[PDB]
Amino acid sequence: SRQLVLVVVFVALLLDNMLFTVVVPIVPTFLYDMEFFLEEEITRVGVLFASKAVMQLLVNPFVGPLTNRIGYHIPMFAGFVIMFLSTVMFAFSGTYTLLFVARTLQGIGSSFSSVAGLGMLASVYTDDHERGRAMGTALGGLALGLLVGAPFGSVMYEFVGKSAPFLILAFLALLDGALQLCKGTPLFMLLKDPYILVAAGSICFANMGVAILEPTLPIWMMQTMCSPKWQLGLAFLPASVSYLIGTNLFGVLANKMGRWLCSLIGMLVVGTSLLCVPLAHNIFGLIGPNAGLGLAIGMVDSSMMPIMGHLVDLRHTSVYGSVYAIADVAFCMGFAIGPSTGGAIVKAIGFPWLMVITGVINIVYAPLCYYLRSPPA
Amino acid sequence: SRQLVLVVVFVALLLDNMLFTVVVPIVPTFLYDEEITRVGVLFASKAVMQLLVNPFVGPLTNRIGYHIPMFAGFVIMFLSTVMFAFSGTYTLLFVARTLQGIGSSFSSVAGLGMLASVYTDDHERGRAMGTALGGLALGLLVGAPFGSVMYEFVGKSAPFLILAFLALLDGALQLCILQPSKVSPESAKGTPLFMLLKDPYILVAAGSICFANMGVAILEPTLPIWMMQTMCSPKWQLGLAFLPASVSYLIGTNLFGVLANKMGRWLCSLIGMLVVGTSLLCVPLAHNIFGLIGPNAGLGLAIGMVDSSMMPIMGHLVDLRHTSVYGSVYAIADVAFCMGFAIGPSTGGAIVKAIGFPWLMVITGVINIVYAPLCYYLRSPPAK
Ligand SMILES: COC(=O)[C@H]1[C@H]2C[C@@H]3c4[nH]c5cc(OC)ccc5c4CCN3C[C@H]2C[C@@H](OC(=O)c2cc(OC)c(OC)c(OC)c2)[C@@H]1OC
Ligand SMILES: NCCc1c[nH]c2ccc(O)cc12
Repeated sequence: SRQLVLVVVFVALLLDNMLFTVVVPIVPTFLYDMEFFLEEEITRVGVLFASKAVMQLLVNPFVGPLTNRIGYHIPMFAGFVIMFLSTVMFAFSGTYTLLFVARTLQGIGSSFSSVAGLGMLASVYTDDHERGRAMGTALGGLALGLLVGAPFGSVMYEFVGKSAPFLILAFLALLDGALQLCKGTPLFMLLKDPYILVAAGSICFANMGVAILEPTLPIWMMQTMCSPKWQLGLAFLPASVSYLIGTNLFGVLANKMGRWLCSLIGMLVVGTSLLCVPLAHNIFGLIGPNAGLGLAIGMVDSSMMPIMGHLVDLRHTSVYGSVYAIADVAFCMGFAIGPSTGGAIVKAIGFPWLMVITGVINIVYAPLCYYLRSPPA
Repeated sequence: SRQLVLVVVFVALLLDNMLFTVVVPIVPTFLYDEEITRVGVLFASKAVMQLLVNPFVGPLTNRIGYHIPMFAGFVIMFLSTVMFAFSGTYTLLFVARTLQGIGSSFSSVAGLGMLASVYTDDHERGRAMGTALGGLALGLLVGAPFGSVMYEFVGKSAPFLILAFLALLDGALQLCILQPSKVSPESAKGTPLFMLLKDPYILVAAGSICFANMGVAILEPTLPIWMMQTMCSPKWQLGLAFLPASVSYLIGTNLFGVLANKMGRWLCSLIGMLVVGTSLLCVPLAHNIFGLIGPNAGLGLAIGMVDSSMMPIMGHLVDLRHTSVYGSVYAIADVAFCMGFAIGPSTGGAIVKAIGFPWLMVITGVINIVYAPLCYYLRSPPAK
């Protein structure tokens, strides 16, 4: 039924973001467990975190003709196979080499599942009005999975073991497939104008703060904070709660006070939050700056997503998910460059210099948002 | 007696800054009985001369104390206001403005130095400067309408005669409290100024003050011309358009002088520079007078934040690194103030005719924004 595809797409996006967030506080702690010095391993940790983003990067365009040739269900189903294999590989992983392959399959399955499920949702709903509601429900499921995943893996590692949240995620995925078992202006012309490129760089630089924080904040915590091993994923809860509050709030506020002002203020608070992050000497210090950073990224997304839609609509022709490809290129850009470059930058210089560099980059990029106010064509 | 030094500087900056803004709506209307440029050179005569006397005023405070410079500032302000009251031509009004400049330089350097010296606790010192800047904000707030209504009703010399009487009362108060009759040299030999320009920290703080006050100082000469060119506003609203900046500057300087210590000086300066840059960014987007109360109030709050944060941070730096002599650093701060006040009004029309007002606002705002993260350098400067 029409509701069935909605529930399977909701579950798929939920589990995908859950895997993304659950991999975060397990890898550094798993690395700590075996060697029983992370400055030498941090660069490969960053590469292992960016592998999914880079593989997704090379795999986005190929799904396009593949969707047309063989429909939408089969790419949706194969996404299941890849993420189920990635989940079982994550739980049984004992070697770094296996984990890199699992991250690569995670990227493949995430790209396949996202594109195929969004296309299937577009195909099923042809009423021209409920499509937006269905997309909103799917994105709400994405945000909810983002909120839930980190407390899942962090709490359920030292309490009921290491293979627990991956096995439970695989079981929930198996419930997903049982439910599912029963245009123009290409993106490489839409990157041809300075306005859309500035907006994409805006979203990429806004998300690069959390992208660079994810590989390095847990290792920073075990090196100075001495926090308990169950608290690492809990230490990112402000970045999700404040993100949800900010994204809901600024959306009504955004149009009254201008989208460009929202984006500029969001980048300013992103830079300030990243600067204020490396001074905390205990976990309660991180709640302020991390909550501010989450609210900032929520403001930036809620201001720049409609401005990207307006920019695509006013000059070019957009589709149901034409804005999807541009933003995801920024997200994969950040999650491939920030994690990869971050290991080298923390090996060469300290983590505080990394945070200062990212904050300064956001601050200097902040004045460029004037370019988007009333653009012409 | 530690509190009685704050009330003196509270009234010294009140009267001297009163004559700065009262003369603004009284000189070009009086002279009327290329011409705009000669009028604008009147205003910047204080700003140019005060910049040069400042390097000779700062080190002078070391060798004679702080009382005599403030007494001389009282005398010079008395002479400047009296000469303003009677002079009725350009060459007679230029010397009066330069005299007001020299008096303002004396009063500002001596007052900020004596507040820094008598207030030793850093959090406690962060409050005297805030209230003194509040008195300054109230002075520039009441200066313009005072001169306007006095010139409309009671005459031209009367707003300057009353200022002379208040200056006489200020001199009596100074002779009662401070006793400026002897030259007292500071026991500690203060550091030379040109070593202090080799400190990155002092240069960054002075640059922050200079860029914020350049942002405020560029706006005042250039805003009313753009107003008449674009919105076609009646003349009576011109001075009222800048009132929220003064009001917000007073409120912000009091409030953030209270909390700059709890919230953090570097974060206060950074947020203030960011908000002043953003406010100048949205200033040339106003399509009527009602759109300017917001950004102007934000600009005033930003400048009050940056001023209350960086005003005691200079004393903090000079105590953490250099010797405990405060004349030179606050002389540099007043130099930054006067440099911003000097580049603005003489070159405002030239820059507007060259590139345009919105591009000037964009340039100043982007300069403030990119200079903002350099204030993170002031988080914890190492000691000697
Ligand atoms: C991880 O997986 C993601 O990459 C998602 C998130 C990335 C990032 C993040 N990661 C964290 C990990 C944490 O634990 C350590 C803690 C906090 C965070 C935060 C806080 C900040 N944050 C944002 C998250 C949001 C998701 O993006 C969308 O919701 C979205 C919205 C849209 O418009 C409504 C779109 O347009 C239709 C769209 O498609 C282009 C996507 C985004 O991509 C799917
Ligand atoms: N130093 C405070 C700058 C300033 C704030 N408000 C003002 C009003 C008028 C003026 O000439 C200057 C100002």
